[PDB]
Amino acid sequence: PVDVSVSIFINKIYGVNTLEQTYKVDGYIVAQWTGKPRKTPGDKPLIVENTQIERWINNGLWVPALEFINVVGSPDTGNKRLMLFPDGRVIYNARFLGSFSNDMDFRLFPFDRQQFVLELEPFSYNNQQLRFSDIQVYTENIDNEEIDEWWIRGKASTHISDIRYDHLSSVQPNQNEFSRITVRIDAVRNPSYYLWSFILPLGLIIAASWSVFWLESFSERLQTSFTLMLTVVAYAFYTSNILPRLPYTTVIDQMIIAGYGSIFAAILLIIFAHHRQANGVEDDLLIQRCRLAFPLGFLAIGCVLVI
Amino acid sequence: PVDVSVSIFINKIYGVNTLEQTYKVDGYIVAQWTGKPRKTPGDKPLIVENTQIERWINNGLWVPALEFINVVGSPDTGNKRLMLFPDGRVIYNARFLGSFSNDMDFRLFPFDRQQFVLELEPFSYNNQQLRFSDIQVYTENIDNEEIDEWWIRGKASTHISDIRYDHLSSVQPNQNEFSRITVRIDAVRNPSYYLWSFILPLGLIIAASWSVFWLESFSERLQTSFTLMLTVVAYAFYTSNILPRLPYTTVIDQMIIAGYGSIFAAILLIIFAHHRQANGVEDDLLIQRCRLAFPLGFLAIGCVLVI
Amino acid sequence: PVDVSVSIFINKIYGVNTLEQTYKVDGYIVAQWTGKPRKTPGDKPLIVENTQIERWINNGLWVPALEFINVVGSPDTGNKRLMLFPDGRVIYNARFLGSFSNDMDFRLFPFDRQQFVLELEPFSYNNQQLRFSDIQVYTENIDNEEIDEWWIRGKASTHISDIRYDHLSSVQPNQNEFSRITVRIDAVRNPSYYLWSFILPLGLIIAASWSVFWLESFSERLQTSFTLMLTVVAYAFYTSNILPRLPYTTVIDQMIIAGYGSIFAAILLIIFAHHRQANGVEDDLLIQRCRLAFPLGFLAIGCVLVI
Amino acid sequence: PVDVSVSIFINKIYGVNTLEQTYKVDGYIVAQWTGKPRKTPGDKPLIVENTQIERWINNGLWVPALEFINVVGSPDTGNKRLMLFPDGRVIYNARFLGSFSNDMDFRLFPFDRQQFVLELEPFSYNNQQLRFSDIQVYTENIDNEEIDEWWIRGKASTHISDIRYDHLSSVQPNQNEFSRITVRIDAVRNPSYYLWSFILPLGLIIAASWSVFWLESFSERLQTSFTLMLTVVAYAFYTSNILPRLPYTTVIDQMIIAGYGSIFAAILLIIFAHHRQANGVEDDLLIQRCRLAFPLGFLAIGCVLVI
Amino acid sequence: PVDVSVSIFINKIYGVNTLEQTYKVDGYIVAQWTGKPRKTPGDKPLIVENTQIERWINNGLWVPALEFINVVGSPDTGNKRLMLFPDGRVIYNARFLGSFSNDMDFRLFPFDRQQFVLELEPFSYNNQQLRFSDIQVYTENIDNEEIDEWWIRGKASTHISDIRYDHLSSVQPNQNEFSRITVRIDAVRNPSYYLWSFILPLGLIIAASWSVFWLESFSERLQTSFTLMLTVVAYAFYTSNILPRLPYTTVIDQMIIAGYGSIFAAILLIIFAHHRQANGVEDDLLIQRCRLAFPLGFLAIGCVLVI
Ligand code: NA
Ligand code: NA
Ligand code: NA
Ligand code: NA
Repeated sequence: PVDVSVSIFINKIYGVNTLEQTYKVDGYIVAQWTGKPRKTPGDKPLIVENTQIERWINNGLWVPALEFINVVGSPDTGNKRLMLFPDGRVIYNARFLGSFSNDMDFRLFPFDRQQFVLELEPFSYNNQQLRFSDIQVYTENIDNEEIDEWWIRGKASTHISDIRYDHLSSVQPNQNEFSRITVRIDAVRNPSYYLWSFILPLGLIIAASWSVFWLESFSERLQTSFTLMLTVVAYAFYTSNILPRLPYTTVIDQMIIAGYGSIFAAILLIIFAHHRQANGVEDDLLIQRCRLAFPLGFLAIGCVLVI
Repeated sequence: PVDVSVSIFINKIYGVNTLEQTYKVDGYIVAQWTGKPRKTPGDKPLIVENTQIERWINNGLWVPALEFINVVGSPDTGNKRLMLFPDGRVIYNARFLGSFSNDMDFRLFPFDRQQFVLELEPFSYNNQQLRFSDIQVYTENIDNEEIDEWWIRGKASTHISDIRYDHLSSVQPNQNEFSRITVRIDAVRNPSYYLWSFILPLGLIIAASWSVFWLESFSERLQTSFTLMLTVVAYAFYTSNILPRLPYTTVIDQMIIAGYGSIFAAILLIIFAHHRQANGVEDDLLIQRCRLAFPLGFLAIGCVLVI
Repeated sequence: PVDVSVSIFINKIYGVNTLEQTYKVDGYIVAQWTGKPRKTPGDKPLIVENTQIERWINNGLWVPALEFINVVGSPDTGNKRLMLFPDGRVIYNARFLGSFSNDMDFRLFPFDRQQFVLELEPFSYNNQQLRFSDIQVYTENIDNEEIDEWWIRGKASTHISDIRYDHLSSVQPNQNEFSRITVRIDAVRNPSYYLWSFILPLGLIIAASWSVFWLESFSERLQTSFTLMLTVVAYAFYTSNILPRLPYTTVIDQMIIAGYGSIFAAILLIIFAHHRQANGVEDDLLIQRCRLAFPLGFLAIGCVLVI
Repeated sequence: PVDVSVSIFINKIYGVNTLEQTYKVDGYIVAQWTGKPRKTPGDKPLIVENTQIERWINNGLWVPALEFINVVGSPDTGNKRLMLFPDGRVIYNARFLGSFSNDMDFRLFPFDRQQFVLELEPFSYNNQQLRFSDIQVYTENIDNEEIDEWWIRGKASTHISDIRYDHLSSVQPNQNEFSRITVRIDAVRNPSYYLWSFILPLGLIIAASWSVFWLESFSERLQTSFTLMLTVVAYAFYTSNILPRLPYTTVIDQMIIAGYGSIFAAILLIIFAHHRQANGVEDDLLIQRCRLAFPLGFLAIGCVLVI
Repeated sequence: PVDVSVSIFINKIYGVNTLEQTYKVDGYIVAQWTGKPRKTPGDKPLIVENTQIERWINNGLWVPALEFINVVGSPDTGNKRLMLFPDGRVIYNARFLGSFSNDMDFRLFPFDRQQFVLELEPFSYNNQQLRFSDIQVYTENIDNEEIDEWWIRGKASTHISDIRYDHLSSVQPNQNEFSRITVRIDAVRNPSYYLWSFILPLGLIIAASWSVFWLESFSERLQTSFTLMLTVVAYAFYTSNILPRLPYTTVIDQMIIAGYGSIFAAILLIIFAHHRQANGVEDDLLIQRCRLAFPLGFLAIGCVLVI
């Protein structure tokens, strides 16, 4: 086989699309293998820039096509390099930018722990014709974390495995196993803005909706509950415009549903309080002392739903 | 004719545009036919990478252009492969990404059952010069369904048919029939988020609008109805920003129209109740006992409109 | 001159941009002319696929450049074909997708009748060197109309005319007239969603704003009118997010302006009713019986503005 | 030097981006110069289509690169033409589409008067090697103005000037002056939709906020003022979604600020009216007769801010 | 080594993406080095336009690839120039447009001071084979500042440094140091629109929420506080649509949180005032005189949070 050493430099990770489960990765890829010796002009190694590699390819130089498995479409290739040492080894350097797909479980959204995966594999050559010797990912771009949306934690996990394709045994007797490189970069979301601007106003609004049982008349309680329901709808429409459009509920979504249920239960209990009188001579006083049990029940509901 | 075996690998299906009735499909396409034998260098088969296939094409190698019938514009072709076995058979491998168009009936939106169709056909060669032998679509990318917007159900349906073009008989005597491959991938929408965040708050809001007949004064009922109508407008504007912009009504749209009609009928009945008095000495009491018939009538309306 | 027969196939029409007055058309274009006879390899006609037409062009084969006059920018050309019959005639087949511009009067928006125009003309050759013999547009893609945003009505109108350019007489003595093909495809908008979700809630909201004169106190009428004005602003912001951003008013826009004027006139008449008393001893009763003339006046205003 | 006559045809002007201060222009550019005579095949002039001009360029034909100075990025070049007359003169025709940048003062937004500028200049050749003889811009596409967002007024102003670059004197002794063509196309915005849907509802809402001093109780005036402030916030959010995102205030922005100040001053004066009583025995009657001076003061403020 | 003088012209800076921490820069880049003398045709220097530089590159002319380090993806290269003087020196001129990445601290958003950085470096050649002699950035495009979103202050700071790569010592003994050019362009945001349309209505709304303690009844104070909370939610949703989507709080965000806390504290103090009575015979008068201490406490909170 042919041994290839891979070095991957990460410049930035951005553009996390939540519905598409994709994200953009910009950086360099370095590939280095060894072939038959050639006589470069002079003792110095010969460097081939962009748009001159194809001349060497047409002349007969061997170079493999290293695609990304999880990239969506084609990467945006910048400058590309091919440096030909006279002892025999060839170094390929290129710059890429593309949308890379992964699973990215977005449940528990403000406190996510999702890793970014770059999968690399030769497009054509199997384990018997092309092996990956080692990969050292240099994700050295680590900076201050308070201005970063994604907190890159730890170091990039690198692994080399063999991938066997079951359909390729129809045309190939024993050589259908491909060498693959997988890169794991674990990241944590910056939770400060969401916690300070979405979770806390939800708590204040839900306590405001708790505050309806301190009124003295049934009519005032009813119109107060309707205005509170309008407030919750307005805040739901406010948070829908900012939060990602993932196809399932997050903590903020369940908190909004909980506030909806709190207002509906408040309406039901105040109506049942008003009409518990036998002939209209009783007062709605015994059951309306749930002002110190409605928030405790809501806190129990929250403690159940968080855990 | 020339026999071509097609293998299609599906990597991901995403980007379902509802107004345009299109969707994105990313994956590989494998084509395999047989020609005259050639002497490859050595006993091993010769592999042609990207941007070297055109040299073989200009030299005289025959390769057909397999377009997608329902793709919109041009697919985003990634790496492409041409592997030339010495016994005679040629394997073409390429990666595509493009927007594929279909019918995609979006009535009954949260509980959709819509299939994704990939239609393939040679661009130039008819049934007498190019036949498709068989297709085996490997849509093996099946994962956990609770984090997927689209639930890919079952297995991909594959069929090979002959398509006859009526206009081509003006220039061709008897050979105007083209071979086509059609692929069906049935999917079901993930209904949990819509059911938990849109259907249930609609029910709570509609029950809140039912709650106006439990008030005691005509004026309070009127201002309560106006605040409720504002709530329904706010929630309609909330759901318009999230739901797709399809050109017809879904279940949520008819539920919003039903809430509009409920509030308008409530206004009409409370006004007619207030002025049913002959000289202002009667009380609005007989007709205002529709507090237990307005929701039953609405439930009958819902049972009629759902079925 | 040289005679060219054109066949245009329409696959889909979509992406109607209202502010830009453009729309996307995807389909095929077929051109067929006749030249000097050539000896194709064998008795069968020779077919030239994509990226091999340029070799024949450089070798000396004549082929004209048929641009679209009203396309914006460049069309997205898919696969292209050139089939060379041995008797002499050449058939050019290509697939296009681009944004085509037209007038598209969007007044009376829900009940529009706007035609989609494709204009075709040789880029270089005039009437004396290139004539269009006939065009038969095959817009055969006609389906069920209840799931289509645009109802394609009738058949495509085809016409061939000569276009004379006045500036080209400065360099050319008598040959400055170009042959042009114009295609008309008339379409009608699907009006069901707009009529059921925008026109009807406007009528319900305007009748609700009519309902303020049935109150009994001046203060209640004032706060009711202010809440109704907030409702109209909310619904205006709701319909602005969905309706197209054309630079002039549609029926919904004039209906919103009419509701604005209704609420303002209601405020003015209730204030003038309250202060028509000489010393505060009169009652606001004679002029407040406009509860059955304010909607009739609004209906007259609507009947005037619709016609 | 070499004389070049330029003819520019404007097809459409659209896509005015206000924050970026750019706009899209689609049309043709014609360039015509004269060189040494050549023997075309036959007496007829030889026409070079697209993708064959580069063959003539490589063979030795001289053609200059005419860039647009104010275009952003690269124009989207459609079909290009090169027609070679046998007497010696060469005509270059090409189609362009790109984003052109200008100043475009967007103060006084509904009644704007902004011109669209296309600047043209050779990329390489100075005044001593390439001169522009004359330009005649054919902006003949003039149509009915009631369906056009931008009213193209008058005729295109054309001027040819010499541009001297001060840095190029470091490498060039006396030849650093470049010939430039500047085109002015003055346009007026269509003000009907903004005036009918934004200015008039602002006036109605501001008169509604004027209407609070006709109430009889301090509490009713306070809650009415708070509901009016909510109405103004809602309308501000309504107009923010539609109006352009220019970095400074327009007439609508100052009108919204004026309404904000009107409601705040109303709150301050009603509170100061309620507590001007010495011991609560006086009535808030002398200062509350500003119902006919608050709108006059606002009209004076408007007359000052408009002029 | 080889000395290269760089001249960079800035045409416009726009498109500041806050979440991506990128921005667009359009302009020219001039590179000038010296090589072996060549015999140009005639005494005049020979100019190579676009799409003819590759012919000289294939023939053997040396030209380096100067990439931008911080550009995202590939720049949109317009026309490119190569002018070959006969004494030996070569001038390379090209036009670029791309998204350049930087840190761009967006804390204290309306009064930002952020610099735009362009980093330039040869793609292949180190300090021993390619040195940058000097750079003179001509950012001469300075205009009136009242219509500019970004106020370009001062002059562009230029610096040339050597960058040493630690990984390249594995293949290179002593030559792993690269020459880099860094350009600083400091800019100040235009703060007038934000200060006049966001900060001032926040102050008016917060003073309106201060105004609740001047009411006379506990119920009126409660419903007034709920309407005020709805107003704050509406204004929060209004400012979320316009302000950038940076992942942390700005001054407007903390002001909105402060208004939320003010309304919640007002609700808590009025409820505690109502129920401080021993048997309902006391009046809520001693603690309700915080009408002149609630705004002073808020002003102290603002003075603490601003500093
Ligand atoms: Na609202
Ligand atoms: Na919105
Ligand atoms: Na929006
Ligand atoms: Na209210």
